[PDB]
Amino acid sequence: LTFESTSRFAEVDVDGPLKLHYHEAGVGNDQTVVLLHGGGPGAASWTNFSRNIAVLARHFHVLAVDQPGYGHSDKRAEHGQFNRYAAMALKGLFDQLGLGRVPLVGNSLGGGTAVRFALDYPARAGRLVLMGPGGLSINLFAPDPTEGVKRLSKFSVAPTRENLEAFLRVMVYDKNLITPELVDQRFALASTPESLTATRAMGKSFAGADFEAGMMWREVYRLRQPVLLIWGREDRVNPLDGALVALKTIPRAQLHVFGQCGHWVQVEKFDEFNKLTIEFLGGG
Amino acid sequence: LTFESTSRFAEVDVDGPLKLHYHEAGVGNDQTVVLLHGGGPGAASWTNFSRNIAVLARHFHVLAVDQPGYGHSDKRAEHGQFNRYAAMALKGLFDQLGLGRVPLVGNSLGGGTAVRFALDYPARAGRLVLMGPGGLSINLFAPDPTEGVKRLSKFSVAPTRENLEAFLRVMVYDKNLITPELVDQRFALASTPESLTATRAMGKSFAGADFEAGMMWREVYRLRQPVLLIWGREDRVNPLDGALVALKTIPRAQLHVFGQCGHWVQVEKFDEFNKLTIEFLGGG
Amino acid sequence: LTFESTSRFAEVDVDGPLKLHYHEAGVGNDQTVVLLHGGGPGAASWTNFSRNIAVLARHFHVLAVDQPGYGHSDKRAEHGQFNRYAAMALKGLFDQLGLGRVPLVGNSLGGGTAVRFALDYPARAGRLVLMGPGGLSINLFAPDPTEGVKRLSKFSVAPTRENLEAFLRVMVYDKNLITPELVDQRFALASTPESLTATRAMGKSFAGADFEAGMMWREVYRLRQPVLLIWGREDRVNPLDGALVALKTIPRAQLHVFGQCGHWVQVEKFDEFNKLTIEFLGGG
Amino acid sequence: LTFESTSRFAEVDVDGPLKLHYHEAGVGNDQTVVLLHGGGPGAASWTNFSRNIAVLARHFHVLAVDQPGYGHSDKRAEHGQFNRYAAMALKGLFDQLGLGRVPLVGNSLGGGTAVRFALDYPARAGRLVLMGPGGLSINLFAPDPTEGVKRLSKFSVAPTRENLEAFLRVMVYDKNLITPELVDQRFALASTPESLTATRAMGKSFAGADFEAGMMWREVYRLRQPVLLIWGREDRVNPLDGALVALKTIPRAQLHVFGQCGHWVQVEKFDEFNKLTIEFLGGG
Ligand SMILES: *P(=O)(O)OCCCCCCCCCCC
Ligand SMILES: *P(=O)(O)OCCCCCCCCCCC
Ligand SMILES: *P(=O)(O)OCCCCCCCCCCC
Ligand SMILES: *P(=O)(O)OCCCCCCCCCCC
Repeated sequence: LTFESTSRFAEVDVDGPLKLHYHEAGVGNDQTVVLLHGGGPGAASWTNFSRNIAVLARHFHVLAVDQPGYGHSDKRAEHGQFNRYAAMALKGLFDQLGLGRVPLVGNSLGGGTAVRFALDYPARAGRLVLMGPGGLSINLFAPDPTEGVKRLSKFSVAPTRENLEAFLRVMVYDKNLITPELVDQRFALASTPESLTATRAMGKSFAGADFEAGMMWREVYRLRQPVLLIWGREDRVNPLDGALVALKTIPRAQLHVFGQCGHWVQVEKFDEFNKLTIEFLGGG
Repeated sequence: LTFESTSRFAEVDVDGPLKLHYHEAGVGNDQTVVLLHGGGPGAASWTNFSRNIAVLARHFHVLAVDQPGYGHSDKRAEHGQFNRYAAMALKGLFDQLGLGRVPLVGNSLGGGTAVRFALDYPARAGRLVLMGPGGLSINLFAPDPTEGVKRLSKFSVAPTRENLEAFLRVMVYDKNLITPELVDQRFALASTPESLTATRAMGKSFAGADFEAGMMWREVYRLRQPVLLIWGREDRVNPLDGALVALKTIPRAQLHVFGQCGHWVQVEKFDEFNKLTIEFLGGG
Repeated sequence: LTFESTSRFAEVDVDGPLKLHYHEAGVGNDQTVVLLHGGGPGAASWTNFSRNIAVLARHFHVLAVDQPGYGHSDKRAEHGQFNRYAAMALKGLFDQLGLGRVPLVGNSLGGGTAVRFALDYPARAGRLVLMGPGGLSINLFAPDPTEGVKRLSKFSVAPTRENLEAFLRVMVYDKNLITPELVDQRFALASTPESLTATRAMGKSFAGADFEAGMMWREVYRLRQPVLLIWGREDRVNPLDGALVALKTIPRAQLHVFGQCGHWVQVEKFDEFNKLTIEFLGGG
Repeated sequence: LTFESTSRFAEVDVDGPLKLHYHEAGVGNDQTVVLLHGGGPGAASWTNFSRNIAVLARHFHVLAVDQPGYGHSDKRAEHGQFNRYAAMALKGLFDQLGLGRVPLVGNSLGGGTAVRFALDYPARAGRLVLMGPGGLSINLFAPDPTEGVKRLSKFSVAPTRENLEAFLRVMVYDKNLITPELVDQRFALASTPESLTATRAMGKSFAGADFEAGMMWREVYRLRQPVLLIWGREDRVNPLDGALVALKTIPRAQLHVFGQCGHWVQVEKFDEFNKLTIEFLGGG
């Protein structure tokens, strides 16, 4: 499996044409699963889920979707609340591809999008696996913005290699995962005019008047499916105290916390994450 | 596998002769694992771990040990802090059977004993799996004693079938697991003079001057092994807020919480519990 | 100041004529404050606030309102979601008395009423003082229903003096406050057909299509006033973990917790409560 | 009251002669209270408590002590665990001044010193008021080191005005409190060779064989006096989740949390802090 071999495009309608890029693997496996990546600058499906797609594609039909504003998906200069925007894009893709009810796997911003989709289109979402998720997290103890969010904002204002490296170092427990090569690759993607347009567009929308759609901790008592919350104990972006309202209020919730793990569970605990996900989604 | 086929006795020395009863299965599997049951009146290894021993014995050499005061182990009228007493008994058994470093699985009181053993004899304890554990739990929000502990104390003072049924109903999320047959079986065992002697002996020791040995939330930062904390979200004996100091301070901690699950994780989520335990202890 | 000297009646329109009983004191004082009592069987304004009304009336114009279903207020057999019902009645009284913007003090169910009032009629509510409040509390760790709520439910089904004393004992840290005289007085009021009809109607009103109106932890991020949350560390009805969403999300929140204090802060810590309330509402 | 009019020196024996600087006020008043300042670079008694000493001196005989390594107290290059070192110095002063049992007020590192003093010399410590305290805090959710501690460590390695201003900005909610004048004054004191030597020595003293002396959350269950914990909801050095073990385990604990308040409660909420402290210590 390569970036190129798995690369697919679809055109959907969200207030006009929207090109989505995604990766497909494990075609012919009985169970489809959709993967939604995190929202750090330069993030995309293939790099976010590199330690996971090959393994999950042994069990499932994997669709790893670049969210709008990321990777090779369209990078519009303006949009509404990001998770509802991305959920509308995903609904478009579900309809185009003829998907019925599909489990979703989402880290951080992608977890927010998975939840918004599961709330707005409840018949179309199956089991959820949510890693350090945004949206349904509310940091009952951590002052907002967190150290992690502050470093993301600093990059947005001053998009330098130094500021991107700083934000990446608070994503992980083992800072040796942040190699000069990773920093170089992410900075090249994050600093394009189009990517900076998408990060400028993103800025407005979470602070805009559409904000209530983002406060999904208010809504997840409505989720009827099993939901597996996965957290790194050392997550400095969406810290562990953000799990508590979702764990309490989602009837069929589970939580798994990994010690010695930051915000990139799917990378830092890739084997344990892969095994939890395979078992939770039914072994495929 | 039956109670009778797996039944074993050993005599160890803890301030004199002490007969321990245990169950053995999976002899010849490379990895030995020790199971330590919860401390509810009438509790013992076989009934506590009935949905687990057969499954774990496919992968591991299982030793399910009746703690002192329970099942067919000696029921002395007096002892020190219960977890250190039970840990000294287990050290005696480890030495008699020639065990080296062995993983421990413990629910509630048995989790306390596993931790006390791992702290006092660190070279002899491997990975720990601790379900709604006592000792290393400290209920940061729940007023003590909890609803669960109060019902246990009420039974001790007034050892009636009605008071035992009341305590068993706050052990589980699905109160239909508390059948008239379970109540009858547990009451027959719990109400013997010898069992009431052991429950009278137990009363003193947690309230005695030896109490600090029980406050294992103060000590678990010393544990060097991986530790899997497992909780029922609806545990009314040792509630979920009791997990937080251990999760923070044990370097290689993990936590798994099951929604729609009380204090008997190994019964109410037996399949998920079995799978977590098998994977965590290395697949055997 | 006596029950009789302070006693007042109003008739307001709440889906038809509704008689409200209240106590008025400190008529000389410029700053009006409304007091809303707890919802335990046989509760009313004068008894709930017996250690507070005289002290507060030195500083403030006190209006202590018997909520619908309690004391000498109307006890309808049918009504909607209780806190919205009680808030509508209070709104009717505000309009009749020509009140503008007024601070509210409420314990438990009265705290829920104060919050519902402050959300539904935001310009009419000033500073809030809320003691072990319902509605904006969500018990992130404690399994629901709590020991306290279960004992209230048991009394509703089996309204005996024994079941009332059992509920009253889990409302305080110092059980000696639950005198035979207090139990006899509360039970004589609680056991009337009119009072029991109200108690059951209040219970049923929390479950139905509009249960969202009770989930005020979703809404209090919108409160613009200073809010003083006051909790007893040992509250077994609305435990301390219920404070966290409100403390995090109300911009001008404060929290005071008293150790060695249960669910009746205004009784158990009356002097500390009186001083906190006088200072917080501006000394009068 | 001026810095100069209140200024006092003592020489105590702490593994050799130790000069202590302190401020004395309210010499007429019967109730003595000791104030212990925070440990940020360039901190001292008079500046830490500039909004408190005059108000408290109306009620109490105030002793505001420059802790070793700060202000005009000796700045040794070598010492043991800092809070035990500072507590031993305070004990020396207690004995010299003929003090019996005296209440202590301490923020952050000073709070840690107050607790270590109250544990090591239990008969000498009265009521405690502890604001965002170190030592008895354990951050159950926040990854350590916190944003605040990391900025202090960065200043220690690179003692620039820019790194001091960055640390000071995460100590308050209202960043306008960090005036150019305050930064210039704190940096001129912090940057001296004597002060930097002390700052580094204090940092190193928390890591070594006796690190247990810093883990005071293990020990405060033994405190018999009333303890008022005071926190800013937005404390980014010692965050609010650090309050929970102390609140649970100190029998006569109270907690006050201020919304829209960081790590300098005594400055940011000076009037509310002064009133809480005067009432809690018995009005004087
Ligand atoms: P995950 O890592 O996707 O979540 C990171 C935080 C997402 C929310 C960001 C809010 C501030 C955005 C600033 C835009 C430059
Ligand atoms: P697990 O279910 O084993 O833990 C139950 C509580 C254990 C501690 C009991 C303390 C009170 C004992 C009363 C003796 C009658
Ligand atoms: P405060 O002590 O007023 O709050 C107690 C709980 C009030 C709501 C109870 C609803 C469920 C139980 C009702 C039984 C009729
Ligand atoms: P308060 O603001 O006094 O507490 C701040 C932290 C004090 C302890 C810091 C230890 C680690 C960093 C030291 C750097 C030299």
